Amino acid sequence: ANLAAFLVLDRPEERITGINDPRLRNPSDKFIYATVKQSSVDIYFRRQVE
Amino acid sequence: SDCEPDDNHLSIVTLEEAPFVIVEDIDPLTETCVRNTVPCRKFVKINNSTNEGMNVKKCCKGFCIDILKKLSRTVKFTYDLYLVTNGKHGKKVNNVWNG
Repeated sequence: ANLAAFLVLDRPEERITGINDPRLRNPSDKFIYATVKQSSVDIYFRRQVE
Repeated sequence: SDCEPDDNHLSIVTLEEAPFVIVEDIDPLTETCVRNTVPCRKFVKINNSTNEGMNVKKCCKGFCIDILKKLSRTVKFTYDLYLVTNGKHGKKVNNVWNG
């Protein structure tokens, strides 16, 4: 039963699930993520300045 | 020119020690502040002996800032922010408060 429960418990649903995530809200040094350059994504990020 | 009795100044002092109001300073880029923020002036401590402090403008944003903005857009009062120098909340020592 313990082995079955441990096998069932896997979680790890990519830990992001879209833009709305605490990891993306507060930047983390360990988790590195960014865009390429001053592209439309960069303009959108600057426009939604929060 | 001659005289004008007006009101709605309402100087406000806020504490830079709670998550409801950030301590963000002037950034070198854009308009020296955030696109969604309000000005706030705080006396600085240039030296440990001299109490003189330059009133450098700062960008204050937070829950209290949003509440103040809503109040301003509702009751139409033109506000100006401020920050105290000694203490945050204070206490009644010899009938004198602080903060």
